[PDB]
Amino acid sequence: EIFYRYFTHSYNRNIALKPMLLSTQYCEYDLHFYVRGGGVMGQSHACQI
Amino acid sequence: EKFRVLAKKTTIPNRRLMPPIEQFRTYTK
Amino acid sequence: HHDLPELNVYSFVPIGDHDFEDVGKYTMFPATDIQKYFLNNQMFGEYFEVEFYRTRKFGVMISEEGAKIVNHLQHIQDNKETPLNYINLFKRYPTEKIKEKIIEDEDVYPCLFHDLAKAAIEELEAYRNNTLFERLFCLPSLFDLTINVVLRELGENPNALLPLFLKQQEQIDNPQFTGKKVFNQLFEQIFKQINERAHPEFSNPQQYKQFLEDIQKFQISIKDCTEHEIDLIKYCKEPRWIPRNIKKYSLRKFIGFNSGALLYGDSGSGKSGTLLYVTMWAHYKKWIVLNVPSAFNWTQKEWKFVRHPKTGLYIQNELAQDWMKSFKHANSDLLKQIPVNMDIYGFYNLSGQHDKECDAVPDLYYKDRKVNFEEHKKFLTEEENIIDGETNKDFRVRLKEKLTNPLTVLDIIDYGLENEFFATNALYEVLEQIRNQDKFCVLKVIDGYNFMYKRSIYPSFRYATDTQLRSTVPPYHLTVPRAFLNFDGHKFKNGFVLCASSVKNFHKHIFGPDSIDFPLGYSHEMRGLPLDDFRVMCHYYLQNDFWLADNVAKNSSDFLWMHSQGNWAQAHKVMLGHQLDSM
Amino acid sequence: KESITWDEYFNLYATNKIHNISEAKFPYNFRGMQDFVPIKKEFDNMIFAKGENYADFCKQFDRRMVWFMKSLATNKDDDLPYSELNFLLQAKKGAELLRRNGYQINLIEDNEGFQKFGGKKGGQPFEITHIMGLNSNRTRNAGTDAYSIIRDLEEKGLIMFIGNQLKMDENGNYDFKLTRDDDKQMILRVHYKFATPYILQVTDSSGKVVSPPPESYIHTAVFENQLRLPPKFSRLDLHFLDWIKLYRIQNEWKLVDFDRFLSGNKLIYSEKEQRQLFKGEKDN
Amino acid sequence: MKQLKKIMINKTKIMSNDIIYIKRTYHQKIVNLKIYNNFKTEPKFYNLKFIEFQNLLNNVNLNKVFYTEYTSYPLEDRFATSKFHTFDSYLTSLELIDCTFLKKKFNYKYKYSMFTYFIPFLIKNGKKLSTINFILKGISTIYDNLKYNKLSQFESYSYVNQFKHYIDTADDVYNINFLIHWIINIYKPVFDVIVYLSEKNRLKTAYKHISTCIRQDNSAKLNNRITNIFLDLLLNYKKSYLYTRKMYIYEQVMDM
Ligand SMILES: Nc1ncnc2c1ncn2[C@@H]1O[C@H](COP(=O)(O)OP(=O)(O)OP(=O)(O)O)[C@@H](O)[C@H]1O
Ligand SMILES: [Mg+2]
Repeated sequence: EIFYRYFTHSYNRNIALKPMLLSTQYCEYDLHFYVRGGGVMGQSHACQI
Repeated sequence: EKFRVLAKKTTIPNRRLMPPIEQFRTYTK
Repeated sequence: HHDLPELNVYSFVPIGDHDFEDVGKYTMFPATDIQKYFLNNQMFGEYFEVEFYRTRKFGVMISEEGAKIVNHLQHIQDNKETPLNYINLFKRYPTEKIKEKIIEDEDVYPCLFHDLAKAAIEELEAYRNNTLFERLFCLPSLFDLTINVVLRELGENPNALLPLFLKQQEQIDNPQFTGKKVFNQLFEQIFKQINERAHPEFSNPQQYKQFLEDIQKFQISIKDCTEHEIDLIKYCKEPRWIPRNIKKYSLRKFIGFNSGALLYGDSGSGKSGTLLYVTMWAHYKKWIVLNVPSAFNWTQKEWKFVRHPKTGLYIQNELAQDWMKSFKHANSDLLKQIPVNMDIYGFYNLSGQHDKECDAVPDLYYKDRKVNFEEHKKFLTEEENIIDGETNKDFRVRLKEKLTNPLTVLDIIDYGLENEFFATNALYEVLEQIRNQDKFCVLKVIDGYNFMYKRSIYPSFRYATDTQLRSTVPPYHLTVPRAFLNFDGHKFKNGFVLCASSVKNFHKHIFGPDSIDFPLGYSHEMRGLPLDDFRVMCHYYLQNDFWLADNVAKNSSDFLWMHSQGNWAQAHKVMLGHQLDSM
Repeated sequence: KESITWDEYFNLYATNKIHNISEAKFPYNFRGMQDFVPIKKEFDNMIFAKGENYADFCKQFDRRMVWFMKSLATNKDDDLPYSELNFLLQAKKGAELLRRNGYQINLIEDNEGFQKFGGKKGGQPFEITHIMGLNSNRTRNAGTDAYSIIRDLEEKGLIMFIGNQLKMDENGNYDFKLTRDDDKQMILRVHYKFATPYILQVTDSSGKVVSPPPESYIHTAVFENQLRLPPKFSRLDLHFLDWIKLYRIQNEWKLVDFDRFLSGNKLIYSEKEQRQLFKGEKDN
Repeated sequence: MKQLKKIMINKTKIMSNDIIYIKRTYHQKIVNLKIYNNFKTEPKFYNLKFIEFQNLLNNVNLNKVFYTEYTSYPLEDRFATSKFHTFDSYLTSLELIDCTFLKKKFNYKYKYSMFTYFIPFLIKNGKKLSTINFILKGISTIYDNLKYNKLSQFESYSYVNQFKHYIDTADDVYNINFLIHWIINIYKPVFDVIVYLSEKNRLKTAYKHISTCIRQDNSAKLNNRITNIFLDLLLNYKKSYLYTRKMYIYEQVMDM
């Protein structure tokens, strides 16, 4: 599913892309990550790792 | 180069491209 | 360090003559054009409260969809001014190779399509009383078959159809030609075969193969030239054949350039800004515009309504009387130029209904309930039935009686605004008056087309049988939505229709032409903005103080395209809400 | 400064007379044409042949050279194929002066001499190049300054000219639209190599011949067409090189050069060269 | 060929070029432009761009990529150099905090910035996304009223005009981290109900007297409540009910 259409509010959304600032490789890559388990906040912080 | 286009309408810049202060203290001590 | 970059933002050209190279950049106008064209500062979406309230500039983006749509209209607005000679084309090239040269040109196919439909419209007025053609020709879908199926054979068997086009110009070049023309004799022999061959019930505009297979053949018989016979089964595999040159690039799977379109997609995908680039373009080339900036205010909001005893149509007079001020204040200078055809004037009832037309509220039989729709009069009393006869006479009057022999459109409108009792019968009669013309196009513009086919606040008890309605009033029974609900752009000679779907009030609401039973081809899914255009968005706003930027944010323009996936509204939250500072 | 007719131009500018024919200007090089080598590139077979024979597409060029030969030996117009002004106005001076000087011209079919030596007769284009940013009419285009050149893909056939300034209209009025559209304008020059038995001879009044004998039996010329642009909004969803495969021809070809008359044509001209250049003009 | 035959037969006629490209200034060519229905309507704004439009056409990149590979617009070179402007700046938003406050087990990951550190004093029953909203609809309202609205709302306070003078010089102020670190630069409470405070206690005590007063306001909604207090600190650089409390306390220390 689409990024804005799954993680609605942005504090769920900046978490997952906080590394992507730290890389400075923005727009170079195409992302596809599949998640299952827990709640939204706990489901996002896994995307950092 | 500096810029390369990935695909349609996607421009990005490419990325796949004697201290003195120690020179003093090393002399003094 | 703060040695940041600058960037150009605006198209070098003016608005009438863009090309693909200027798709990203913006245009500008005064702030006065809002009040000039859009009354009381109501516009599509929230461009007034948000973008104009800060920038104080009527800046507009160009979309890929916007200019591509505008390409189609410029042909319609040139075929009218400079029509085509059918004979002088085929002089150039052999009659053996017409498809690879003539048919498959972008500048030729519409010039052929644009003409056959005009002949078709002239005849459909005879077949309007029929209930069936209301079911088939409410859409433009089956029209584009019959007009294209003639042209596909011109590539296959030109030796059997080419003489038709050639002498049509003989008939046009011959003044003192009282008889009908070829195509107006052609289409008559088509539609008669439809009533006799097609299935009366279960005949759909949305489904093609069920319509073709019910019509095994056309059988033409012209006295002078042709008795050509046709097989429709060959065009069953690909009901939607369309020349490659237009359709790889015009719009995704878009077919009806002359009829209309429809925009669907997620919230803030960009749909409610494209048509704004169109409505303005429509005026600066002097083409008529029928604005409906939001149907939410008509269908999901309170307005007075009154019922007629014969018909279920709930009259609205205050609503129309406000809209006409908007249609008037924008298109004032053109309507003076425009005369009336009094053979058309004066057939619309006060409740909107027309004499020839089918009953706008037939008596429906709900099979599952095993009861008719008329039965709701059992719960009525004697007094109301007695009051109905008193209203049946008071509402008997039509506008033809009190208003005879006007000269222009405004003479109907100045009378319509002046008297509340005749707003509807003045509204509808203008629609015939604009629809039958050959001096100016029609452009029907809607935002919130979804809201119409949705239920309404407007209550009643007679629609309790529909478990979906639940004691409400549909807007296809409300008078004012009838003018615009019908997705009938083909009916307009030199006309086009644009519709959209607003889902701001809804969350994850998948809208599309499956929710509305709607044909394929006549729709275009929105998608978000690309990167390089999402870049100038930021630089456009930063120059204009719309959103206030951290130094963290000045070069986050190509980063937020992750955060938004090219979506507008998911940025505006960030731009205005400053959610970046949390991370 | 004023409008001038077709024939008045000749009667004003062909007034000169010279006794020596070789000193007199004349395009058709009788003797000394050189066998040029066929160049081969990648972007030449893309549009030059499109569902057609490589030869029958060239045979038309083999024919349109012919009536040009007859058009010189015979003052005629229907024979005169579609070509520019600045060559014809400079090519017929080289012919009509000989008519005024008393000389004569005749078209001769030397079948035997062409059989005495040299390979067979046939047309083969030895150079096909695309260019961009310019139009075939040699008057819209400005000096070398405003144009910016991209000499990158010269090896394959492409050159791209891009303007730095604003171009004018018929009325003398600048546009921003015209520059943008001019950057799309593609032209297809071709240099032909057609060996021929037919030749020309000049013959002084009461003179069997006054011209030298030819050695070559090969002659060249240049043809051009300003092409139709692709559909609108086709550039977007495509790669660049896949987009140039979709230009198409409807305008007729146009003879430009002939046997290296003027050392091959040039599109750009200095300011004075444009002034001395004339174009046909309508008013309303 | 139609235009040719007419000229061949002496139907139509010929003369020299009136059109020749002379070197002129960018302003002089304005006289000869071809304008349409839109540039006319908004003259003052476009008339200064013809000077700029024509200048950019001189300075164009001769790069292969913008023309020969895919669709794209020519860009400057700074776009590639300043790619680190975000990464270098976002740290400075965080360099205010010493990480030594936060090196405990798995708290830095959830509490690294200043804004991550205000909220838990304001969380009620574990709701964080709500508190993040109420604080931003308020602070966002501060910036908007100062920019576009009048200042009758801002009639009481004294630092009103002196604050915009600090905005326009520094767009850094829109960082909420820098908005409040500025407030805390005013208010570094070294002492309280009598005790010396280390840096790891000085910071904590400053926030409770904020979070308490947010709950003491009379206005119902947090948006209305929370605005009023930042106004008392932002728009009184010298004064506040919370700051005059502090300055009242030094007198107790210095006398004693
Ligand atoms: N063509 C455009 N030009 C300038 N701004 C635009 C354009 N399109 C969208 N926007 C910006 O995005 C805002 C709203 O997006 P839009 O008007 O497209 O709504 P929408 O796509 O119809 O979404 P919804 O379906 O929720 O109404 C506009 O008010 C404006 O700020
Ligand atoms: Mg919308």
